[PDB]
Amino acid sequence: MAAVCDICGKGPGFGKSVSHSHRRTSRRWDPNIQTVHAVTRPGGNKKRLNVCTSCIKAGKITR
Amino acid sequence: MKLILTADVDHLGSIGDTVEVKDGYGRNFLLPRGLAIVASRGAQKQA
RNA sequence: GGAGCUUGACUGCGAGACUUACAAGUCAAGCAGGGACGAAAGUCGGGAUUAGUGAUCCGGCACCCCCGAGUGGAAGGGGUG
RNA sequence: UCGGUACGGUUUGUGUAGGAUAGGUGGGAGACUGUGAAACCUCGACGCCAGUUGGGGCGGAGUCGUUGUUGAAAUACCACUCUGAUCGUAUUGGGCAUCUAACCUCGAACCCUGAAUCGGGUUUAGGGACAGUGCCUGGCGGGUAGUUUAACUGGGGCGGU
RNA sequence: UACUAAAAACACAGGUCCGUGCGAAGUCGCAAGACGAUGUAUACGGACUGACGCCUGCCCGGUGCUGGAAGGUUAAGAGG
RNA sequence: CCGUACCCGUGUGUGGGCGCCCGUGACGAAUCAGCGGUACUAACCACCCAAAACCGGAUCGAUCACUCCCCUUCGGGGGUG
RNA sequence: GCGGAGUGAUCUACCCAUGGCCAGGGUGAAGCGCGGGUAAGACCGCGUGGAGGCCCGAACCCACUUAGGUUGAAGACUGAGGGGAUGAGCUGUGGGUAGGGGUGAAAGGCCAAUCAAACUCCGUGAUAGCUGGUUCUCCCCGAAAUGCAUUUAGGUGCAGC
RNA sequence: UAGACGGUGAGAGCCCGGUACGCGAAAACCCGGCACCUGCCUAGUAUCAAUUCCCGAGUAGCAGCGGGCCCGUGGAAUCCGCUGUGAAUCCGCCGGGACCACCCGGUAAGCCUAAAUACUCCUCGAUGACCGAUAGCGGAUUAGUACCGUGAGGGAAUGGU
RNA sequence: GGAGCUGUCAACCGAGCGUGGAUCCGAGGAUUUCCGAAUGGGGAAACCCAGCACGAGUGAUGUCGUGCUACCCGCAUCUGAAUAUAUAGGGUGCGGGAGGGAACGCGGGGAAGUGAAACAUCUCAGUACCCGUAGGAGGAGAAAACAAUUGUGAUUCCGCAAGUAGUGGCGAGCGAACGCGGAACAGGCUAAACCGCACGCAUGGGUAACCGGGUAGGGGUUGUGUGUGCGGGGUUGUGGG
Repeated sequence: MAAVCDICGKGPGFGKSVSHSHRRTSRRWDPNIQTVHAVTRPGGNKKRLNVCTSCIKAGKITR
Repeated sequence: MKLILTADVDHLGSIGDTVEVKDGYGRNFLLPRGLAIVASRGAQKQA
């Protein structure tokens, strides 16, 4: 998604898309948001986390 | 990265030899099975 | 028009004036270096003259102890062409 | 599987020098007697009964430098051979896959919702490492957006400059 | 076409063509979510044409759009 | 307001009917021996679904050596096999 | 005119929900029965029927010609003749769609009396090489409308005066 | 200590309110004053080889795309974002404008932290070479009023016996 | 405080009070309808209609007076489904926020007209505007700072440095810091290490090598680690623990 990571407090980032003639217009950088299923512990109900990838690898880790 | 198994698997092997996981194949496959740990204080509780 | 031998189709300059809105343009005696041609005098800093070219910014290719962001370097810059 | 690259090995071309035709070779002028047996039909990446290098085995005691009449040829001891076929320990781009466990399901049933065709959880079936999405990216795009589209002039335009 | 144009324009019923296999394609939003439709190729979207009668000739070069692997070119990435 | 109504609810009294309640009636449930409908299922099969290595039967081009003959412009074209 | 944020569907365009309305005549479709015709059914004649984006024509809806209006009675109207009038009709209520957007049987028409992008507040006192305006007195001096260049020729920079 | 200012029938230190200066308070708020309550330390501070561990992680770095800096990606460091890949713990990392060696400064990926700083809806005190009813607030006068617009919004005029 | 007063346009009629201290002035309290975040539910804001619980009223409902009843997040507590774990949720009880105010602050998004004699980079401008969020101020702040050899030693703010170096379709323009002078001057707590208790998995099913520390016994004893919870410890660059 274009979303914002839950735990990481991560969010989008704005800026510019500078074509060759330097015509800069606004594109936004997004965090890499996947909708992982996060059990509390083995046996939980793994609800849903729009969480980034820098918080899939390390940081919070369930799935 | 070495880790600490619970059951012998054709990728990971025994419990405590040398682990060569594929970067995600653990927490999406192994850690639901309760057969693998992301090593934090496990290299000596393994002993 | 022809015949000889050559590279001045030079490096550093330049009094002076032509003209000029400014930019640009043009001539330039003569000064030195080191050359050509000539026995020498001298002439040669392109063609009988006037067109054949474009400013600036910006990159490029070489030479130079010019600078070199702690210092030695360097990249980058700088002058010259 | 195509095929890889580091590699732990059996280790590669009837062009001249011919018992002998081994990228270079070489701590040495056998790894002492201390090798995969010149006995048979010998028929293989060469296949050319010739092969220094040779496939299934040898009068269970000898292809020898120094019986080289050749680059010193006795290099399965130094080059642990270029190591062609690769023999398997790894890596590991692609080619194709099968699988499920991520992930996607307006496919199914149940639960607090019975106050519900939204939600969420659970089992369930299906896909399934695909799509989607993020960051990078080639293309394409009047679909929208900002803008350009000169002057002269005997009005302007056309022509020309 | 309020407020100078009522028309030969627009629409139409009819005809094709193109797309869509179904949380459709198309459209509105960035998305969810909607409409399309509680429809399902005899349906829906788009383009042209325009009851009906006789018919709709020639051209695939240009450009679309459609399907095609000898390839060349090929940008971030791999790479060194 | 007059006359006459209708509707929703409330309080007090009266009639009988019903029924809780002791009092009769409608039935109807228990574990145990027998047995059934065969519903259901540790095997398998009747029928038929479907697909496997592996032997394969027609498809062919824009595929590679064949060259069996064609003009060539150093390059291609027919057709089994 | 350009941008940001809003405000507007009480007019108008379309749509959604629920209601209302259309005098009066006329034409006579499908159908049904009858006399049938016809081996049969098609068809005719009858009766009944009551159909239509049917006909004429009031209300209602529009607005075709025309005269009048034109500092109107009226910022779009009036008189007479007009088209529609069971329909792709009119109309009521309530609601929905909003500005590069809506809606549009399409005219670039309507979106609150000026829509090829509404209106309002803000950037804002936009900006114009263009136009207009610039207010009291006298004394002295006193031009130019040429050159060159110019996206320049009604501007300007430099010179000239 | 009072000749500020304003009023009174004119131009008032001495008529009035006041001023100069002095008093001024229950309660409130607040300045602050002492005692109570709570908050520590029952030496390892020193010197010691340095035997060992730690000094803030998907973070720093590096590559990709941007932002930002005088620095317009240029050759650019420092810093910040998003995406990959992805570290160490002092003999580590960081900076010193690419980068490298030596030399210096500091130890990021925890947080907190008064002052000087700006500000004016509001009350008090004051002043003006500020305006004096077309001025000055849009608003002296029932003012954001009447009126205008559907709405957002616009928006006056009006003082003197 | 002391003689009038009954606010005013706007001055008219009333009818009253006041020297027992009135009007009047300051501070504190009570009352404080209805709407408005508006919050019981609804709503054309200022109105419609309720639940429970007290408390009136009628013969009896109807009626009346008072209080709570919104939502969300956080916490305490019972709870705990599909399904057992257990969460999701689900009651309960306290605590909180919400909305506004002229500006000033920080974080994020972020134009255009304009200028560039056109225009696109650039400007305009981080501007207007938009969103988030608090404060009496905010932010920043305590060196992973500058400096270049004599170094200074948190931040902030004012004057210069300076229209300077630079940077710019090197156009229009944009433009620091080094460094000095000043206002003021304040530094601290943490995490990491380890030591200590606790739960829960691993460990022992004990012989464990450890019981405040030294030898000898000594119960054979929980010695020993882990996922966290808490208590000390520690806070630094002359490196520090």
